[PDB]
Order: sequence, then structure tokens, then C-alpha cells
Amino acid sequence: FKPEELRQALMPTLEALYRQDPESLPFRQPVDPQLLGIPDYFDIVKNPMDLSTIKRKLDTGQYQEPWQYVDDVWLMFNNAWLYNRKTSRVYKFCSKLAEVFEQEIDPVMQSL
Ligand SMILES: COC(=O)c1c[nH]c2ccccc12
Repeated sequence: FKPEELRQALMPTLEALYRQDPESLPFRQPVDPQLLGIPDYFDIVKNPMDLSTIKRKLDTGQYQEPWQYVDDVWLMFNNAWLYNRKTSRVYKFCSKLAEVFEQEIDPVMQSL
């Protein structure tokens, strides 16, 4: 993969996540434990991740191969499933994003 070429493969999968409204909204910026009133968040989630950080990394050439991008998308979902209760709104939003991602990322992975 070459840098332009990688963005063209991965960006549609990231746009598909941003397109989910309202489900993507809580993921469009880093979790802010003090704004939200969840000060234990960083005690549970060691390595935070969100759509704005993934987008910045993709735009600036920080991913060289699809697996590195996939790792950060996974990490964003895994953190939200770890911290939030299974019947909570944010957990269900996370699951919807993950279902979209599973579909959108598959053609990229099958091409490798
Ligand atoms: C990714 O967002 C979370 O994990 C959140 C946890 N509680 C929240 C309340 C409002 C918005 C986001 C979150």
C-alpha cells in the first residue's frame, strides 16, 4: 500500500461510521470524564480512542497498512463495551457502529 492508496481504501469505512447519526456522536471526540461525570473512566480504559483521533491519524499518514487502522477502530469499540453496561445507550450505539464496520472493512481485508 502507498499513502494516497491507503487513504482511498480506508476513508470510506471511516465515513460510514461518521454517517451513523446519532450512534457516532458520542464517539466523535475523546471521552471527557470530567464533563461527563465519570471520573473512574481512565482507571478502567487505559488507552482511549475515538473517531477524531482515528481521522487525524489517517489524514496525517500514521497508518501504513490496514491492520493498524483496524486496531484503533477495534480499540474504540472495545473501550466502550468495557466501560459501559450492556443495556446502556452508548453500548448499543457502539454495537451499531461495529456492525457497520464489519461490513465496510471486509472488502479491504479480502483484497490483501
Ligand atoms: C465513548 O463514550 C463513552 O464511552 C461514554 C460513556 N458515557 C458517556 C456519556 C455520554 C457520551 C459518551 C459516553
